[PDB]
Amino acid sequence: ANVYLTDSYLKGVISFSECNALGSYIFNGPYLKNDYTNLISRQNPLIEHMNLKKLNITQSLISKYHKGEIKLEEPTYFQSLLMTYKSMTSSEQIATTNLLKKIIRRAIEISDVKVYAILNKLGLKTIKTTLLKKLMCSMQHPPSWLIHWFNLYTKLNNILTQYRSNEVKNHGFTLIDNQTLSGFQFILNQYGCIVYHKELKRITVTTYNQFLTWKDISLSRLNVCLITWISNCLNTLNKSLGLRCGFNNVILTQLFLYGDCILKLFHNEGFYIIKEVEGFIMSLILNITEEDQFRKRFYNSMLNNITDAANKAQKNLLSRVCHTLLDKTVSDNIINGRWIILLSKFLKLIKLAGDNNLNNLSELYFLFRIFGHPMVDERQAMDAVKINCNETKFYLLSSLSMLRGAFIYRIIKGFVNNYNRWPTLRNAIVLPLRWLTYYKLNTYPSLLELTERDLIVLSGLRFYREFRLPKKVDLEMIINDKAISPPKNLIWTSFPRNYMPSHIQNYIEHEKLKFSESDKSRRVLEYYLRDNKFNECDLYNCVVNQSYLNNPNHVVSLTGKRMFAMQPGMFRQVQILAEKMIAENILQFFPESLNNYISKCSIITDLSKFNQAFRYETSCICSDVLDELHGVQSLFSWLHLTIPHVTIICTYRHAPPYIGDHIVDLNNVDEQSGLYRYHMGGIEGWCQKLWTIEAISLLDLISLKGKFSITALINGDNQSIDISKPIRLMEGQTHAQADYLLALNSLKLLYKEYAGIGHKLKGTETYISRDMQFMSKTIQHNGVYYPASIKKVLRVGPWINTILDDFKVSLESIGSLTQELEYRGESLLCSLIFRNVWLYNQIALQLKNHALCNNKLYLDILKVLKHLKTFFNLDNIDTALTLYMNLPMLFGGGDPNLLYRSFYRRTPDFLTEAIVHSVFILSYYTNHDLKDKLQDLSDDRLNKFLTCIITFDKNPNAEFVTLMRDPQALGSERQAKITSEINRLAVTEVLSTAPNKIFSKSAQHYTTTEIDLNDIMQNIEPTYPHGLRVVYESLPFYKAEKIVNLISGTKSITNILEKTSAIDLTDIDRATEMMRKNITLLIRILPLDCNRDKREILSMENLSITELSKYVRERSWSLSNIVGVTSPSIMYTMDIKYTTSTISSGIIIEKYNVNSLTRGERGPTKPWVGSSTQEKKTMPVYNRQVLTKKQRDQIDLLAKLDWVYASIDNKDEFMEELSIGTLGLTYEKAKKLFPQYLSVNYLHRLTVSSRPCEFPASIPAYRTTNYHFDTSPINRILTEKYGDEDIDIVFQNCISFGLSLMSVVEQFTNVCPNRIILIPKLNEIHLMKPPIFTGDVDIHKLKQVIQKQHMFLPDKISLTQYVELFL
Amino acid sequence: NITARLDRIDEKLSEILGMLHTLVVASAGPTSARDGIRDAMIGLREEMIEKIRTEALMTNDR
Amino acid sequence: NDNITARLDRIDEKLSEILGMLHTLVVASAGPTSARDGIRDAMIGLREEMIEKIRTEALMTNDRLEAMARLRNEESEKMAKDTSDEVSLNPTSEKLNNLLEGNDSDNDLSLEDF
Amino acid sequence: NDNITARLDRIDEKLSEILGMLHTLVVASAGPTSARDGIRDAMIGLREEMIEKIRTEALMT
Amino acid sequence: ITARLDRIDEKLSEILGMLHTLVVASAGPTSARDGIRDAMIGLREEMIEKIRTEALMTNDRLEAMARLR
Ligand SMILES: COc1cc(C(=O)NC[C@](O)(c2cc(C(C)(C)O)c(F)c(-c3ccc(F)cc3)n2)C(F)(F)F)cc2cc(C)nnc12
Repeated sequence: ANVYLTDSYLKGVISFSECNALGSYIFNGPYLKNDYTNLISRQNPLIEHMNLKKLNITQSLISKYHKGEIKLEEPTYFQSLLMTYKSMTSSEQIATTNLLKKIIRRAIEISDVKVYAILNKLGLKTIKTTLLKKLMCSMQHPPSWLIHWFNLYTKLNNILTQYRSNEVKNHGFTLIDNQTLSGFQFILNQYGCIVYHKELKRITVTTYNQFLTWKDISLSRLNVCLITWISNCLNTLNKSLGLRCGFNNVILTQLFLYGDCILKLFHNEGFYIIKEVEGFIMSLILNITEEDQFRKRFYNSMLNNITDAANKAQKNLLSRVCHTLLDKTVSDNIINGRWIILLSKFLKLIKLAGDNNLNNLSELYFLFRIFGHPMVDERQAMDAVKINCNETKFYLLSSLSMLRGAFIYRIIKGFVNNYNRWPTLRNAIVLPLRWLTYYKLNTYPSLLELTERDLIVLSGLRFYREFRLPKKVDLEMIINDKAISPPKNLIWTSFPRNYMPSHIQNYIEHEKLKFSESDKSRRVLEYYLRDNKFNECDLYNCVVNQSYLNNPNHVVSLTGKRMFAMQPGMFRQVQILAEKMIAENILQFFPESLNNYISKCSIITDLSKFNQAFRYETSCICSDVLDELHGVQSLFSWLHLTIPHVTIICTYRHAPPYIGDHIVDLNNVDEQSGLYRYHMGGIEGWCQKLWTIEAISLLDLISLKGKFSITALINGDNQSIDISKPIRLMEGQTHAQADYLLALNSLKLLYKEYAGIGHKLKGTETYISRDMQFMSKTIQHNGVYYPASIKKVLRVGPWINTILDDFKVSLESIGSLTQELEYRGESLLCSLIFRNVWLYNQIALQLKNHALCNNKLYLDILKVLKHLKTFFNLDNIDTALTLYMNLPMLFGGGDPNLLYRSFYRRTPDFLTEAIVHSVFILSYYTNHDLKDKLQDLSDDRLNKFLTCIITFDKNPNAEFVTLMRDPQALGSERQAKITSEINRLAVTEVLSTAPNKIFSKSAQHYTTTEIDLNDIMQNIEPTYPHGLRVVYESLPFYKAEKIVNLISGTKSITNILEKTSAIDLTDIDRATEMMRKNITLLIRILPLDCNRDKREILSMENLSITELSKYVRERSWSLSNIVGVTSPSIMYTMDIKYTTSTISSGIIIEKYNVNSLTRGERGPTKPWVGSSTQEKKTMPVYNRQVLTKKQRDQIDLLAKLDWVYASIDNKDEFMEELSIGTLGLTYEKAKKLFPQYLSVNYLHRLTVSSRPCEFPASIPAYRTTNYHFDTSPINRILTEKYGDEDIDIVFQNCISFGLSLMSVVEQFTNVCPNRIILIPKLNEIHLMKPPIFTGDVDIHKLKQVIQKQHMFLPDKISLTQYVELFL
Repeated sequence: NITARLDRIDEKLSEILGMLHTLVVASAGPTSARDGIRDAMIGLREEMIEKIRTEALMTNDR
Repeated sequence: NDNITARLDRIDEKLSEILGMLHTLVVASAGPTSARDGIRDAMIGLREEMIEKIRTEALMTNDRLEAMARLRNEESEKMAKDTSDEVSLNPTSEKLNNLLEGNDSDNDLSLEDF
Repeated sequence: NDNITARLDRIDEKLSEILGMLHTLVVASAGPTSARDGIRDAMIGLREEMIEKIRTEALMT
Repeated sequence: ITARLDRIDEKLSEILGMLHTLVVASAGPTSARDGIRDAMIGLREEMIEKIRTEALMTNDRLEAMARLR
């Protein structure tokens, strides 16, 4: 009564242990490694494995193996063979070639619609566009390499598609085939993948994920080849149309093939060699941007890194396949050291591809995904770190003291700067005198006047509580969709029953009876949903009484997903809280956590293995300060005080430890590979923020000792340290030398100081540069950004990033991903064509092979296309599809990337943009000139469309809550439904039965709460959806909703508490109908009768789209007046001129860069980031630190309501109920905390999650520096018309649009215009003044919402908390 | 000059206090937690004390 | 009356000796016992005492030689190389660089024979 | 004078803190079961003492 | 009595003695350990009194705020 839908893309990892377990069983001997995994899988095999082994085909292959007819290989061997699959028949070559030609042709025919509209709208003027006719001529004959990768992808995709379809239909189904991919016989199961190559007499065994990976590899390589091809074709026509990079696909295929050769010679470990190639590329880049001393140093280090890795790979490979069935698969080229020849060739190819061009070199970063992923040896990874974590460290006390001092120094500096005061000290007496003066005066010395002695002195300080912990748990931070390690005693439940000793199996059954359902959940969400003893203060209480220390249930579980660590909920909650408290209260003090010559250099450090180097003595010396600041002990030191006392175990399903007889207690299990104790902290991902701020404190100590300035930035697991030191330049010394010497002197100090805290750095982890930043994987040279855009779209394909193969979601995903080629790659047309290729495949080719819906969705799109054919009087279905894929998804169309996104990133009004988009798209068919005002043509296709948009049967339903949830929602079934809305009922139906009362109570009242909430602002006339949003956010139902929205995004909602991975049919059917209804939405929106034949088709004469949009929104909700949402489409309202007008009357954008092309160059002007004007408000003076973040946010929300709804005639009762309900304070008291807004008009200032805070141009920031804008001419015209009152057109978008389109023009013309003038359509621009919110608020219903969802309220402000605010 | 000498003395004592306090904090490691003496070494903080006050003021109904 | 001055000098000497020890004091991290059956505390002793424990392998550490050189505030050979003015190539890297320099197709590699 | 006295008074409290920390370190550095249990039990008694003092103050009225 | 500073000398002697006592503790095993833990002052009571003093000082601040309710 359920189905199992498997992944179509790799989402997890390729388990070494799984592959080994399966292969070892099948061939009755060690496969990838001789360890416990291969021993146990043979002794007591899994059913899933037995099923594969017992197949008649498998038995035949096994016999051939044992008879010595065929040889066993590692999957990497096959990866190469698959990727080199050239065994295509003429019919295969023709069929695939014709398919590819068709897809390319269609993608261009599709892009033609937008390109036409854009060129027409700009005025730059089956295919109408001259540009694309030329392109089609070039792309009518795909290269053999593209076909090669396309074919392979297609075949692997077909293999998986057949499997996935059949698995849904028949659980346990195994796909056995040898026809789809000639020469290769596959046996596919979600529990394994056996591949046999007949002609070569070779067999390999891997897992499902490896198969997915092979497909993902062919797809990634396909996308690289495809993008490259498109880019090259575009660049051939016009150097500005394609990507900045330019690759020879011949080199790219050789790189791919050589990389596979490396993986073929170096089995699994060969990935180490590939990994180090990043250094090679970085070196090639540095060889361009750096000075001789800096580039030489890096280069040599880089080569050593690669060769050392290669030698390591050889050592590990040879030692691994020593006693395994793969001992005879080692190439003589490894033994003879010939692999170095293969390597030199591979690297040369990379250098050739780079072609000393930073544009190519940055893009080549795709090479680290293009080869797939290594099999993860979970046990080896465990052992690899064990050695660093059982290690004893030694420190000088002065080292530790100075570091603690530096930490405190920063805390004090932070407090003095942020709260205008020192932290309270419980031992101020430790300070000498100079420091007492600083304390008394609430000041601090700069580092330049600070000494090491002083840091030691500061290290002696102790504090009184300055901050507060939340008393109630924020379920948003705690509830997630991840797995949770079971309690220590139930750790064995993580392994297959057959892999456990009989004593363990019996003990598991006995132990389960001693644990709660929340303990046995194995999942985070379920952990909490099943907790029938849960209360809001459990975490607070546990923290205060340190219930997590010496806790017998504590265990650390590792899985391959870089060795993801899990611990039982109790501990997870503490780990999360400690990080959250740092994030909200502490990081505010660490903003970077987010002579005749001054020498400068930069030290770039990989901190990924830094975590392992931390010890209680080095980290908790600082975390103890945080403990004091929060008045809590052991909260921020929880890790080092707990981890050493627990066993660290690899819990991957197929990687069990060997357990001695009668040993049940994990802590009494013999240490072994993949299992050990006494891990002295350093668990990656835990206490990450703590370690980050500790690193900063160390850097301050370094800058002090080295007598130089540090401007550091830390991001994730790496940091960039910019060092500046004024020196007396020596005779004969140049700047480059001074900088190099600085780097060396500073590097030596840095290494010493890090070593001084137990962290040993390596030349493999740390490197130096002069003045260039390559941090965050963004290459910037001389201020110019050199993107790696291809890397971001490698995985674009049919059912990408979607659940249950949700069609609309995958379209949006393709849209979003391919957008990167335009936003970073700076190629509108390349992104468009590439996008259309995959959207086409997704809708036209793959839609008919849906895993769950078969061809139902396809049949529905056909109905839509037939419908469109009739509605728009089109010639055929192919045309109907061409149109469909260009229509807004908002209207049930297939276009995930509205045209406005090509010019600016954010809009406050999607409806208006969707309408304009459709107008622009339809002009393709109606031949309407977009350079003119809309006028009635003999072709009424557009008027029919617009008529259908505005004319419809009104059907409002729960309009206020819908707007609260989504202020831009339309209602009356005029928009596609989303999973969040469709599944919300299913979620509440499940939650209402949860053991955990907090959730079940909320869920049970969910419907009534929604109703009460709807009928809350229903009496306010000038409805302001963003105002409603604030009201909503200020209420506890908001948090309740977030939990529901979290859950609603999963699969098999109805089986959440059923402890199964199976997908309920109920969910399959609901999702099916959901998708079908959304596909046919376009039919419902555009009826053939125009919603009434007695309704004259809308005339466009003097028609304002802005007004139309407003009307539609109001009609759809049956509201008299909706304000603050409707906004003119800048793309529609601005008429673009490329000349000097008699009167400017518009925005003038000028090119300051002297060159005809600006792409790839930085100019003299400041970068444009949109930047919405902030809120102008007076902040009341009080001790903010007395409040938690959550209650401060609540105060800020109420202040916003006080601001916006100041005009409601029930304001006082409204604010009083809210204040008492959510804070506990009276309005008069709360008002003293509320920011006082000095801004009269909130309509363009109010900050809500529903409104963009920035309106950036659809262009790299560096590229905006080449342009200057002048909005004066237009400001004057607008001032004279609106009398200095606000208007509904966004200022930032007006500018952003101009900047982006100037780039777009360059792309299409190969000439960047000297100036662009944007002349607005004044009839599209309306006065936007703040409304008078007449009408009252339903206080009764307000109270009801607060009460019903009381369990989601934030901490209230107690009298003891309130009084402290004003001391 | 007596005050000047005392100030140098005071600074050295401050430096000593710094070193020793860091030492105390570093010393109160995982093993101090194991034996239940970490709080003794570091000191009690407000929230632990508030819990104590709460218990003290509510041992029964008072 | 120079008796007060003399007393203050004695005070300074004691403070100097106390600081002398503290600035020459080394803290060993808490860690696993030999034959790992528990965790020893973060023993604290003087620089020389900790160095001898490292030298004689009384405490379990990996980079025995570096830990000693570091606590002695001396520059080790490894540190000198890692932070050298010029980075040398490993023999394998020398060969690779020799192959990389000179695109004369000297690789002479046959992939078809793999 | 008063400036000298004030400095001497501050020195005395610093010395007290130094000895306090050293007592903590010297006592903690001794980790037999008896010493450690003695410390833990003393802390239990400490909690109880604070409770009784707090209860007492709460009964002034 | 300016010469009262002799009390500092007295305390510094104890302080240095305690510092020595602390560091020599690591020399116990295999060398200066005839039984388990040799004779030392062992005045945990002083540690406890410092804890009591500090904990109550903190308690006084907490009450000082409760007093405002
Ligand atoms: C941040 O979010 C928003 C901003 C704006 C916005 O920026 N409105 C323009 C503004 O009111 C103005 C006044 C004058 C007046 C008439 C007062 O002079 C102007 F002229 C101009 C102006 C125009 C274009 C141009 F090229 C130069 C100037 N802009 C502004 F004040 F907010 F900017 C409108 C929104 C509408 C909605 C529905 N949601 N969010 C909005």
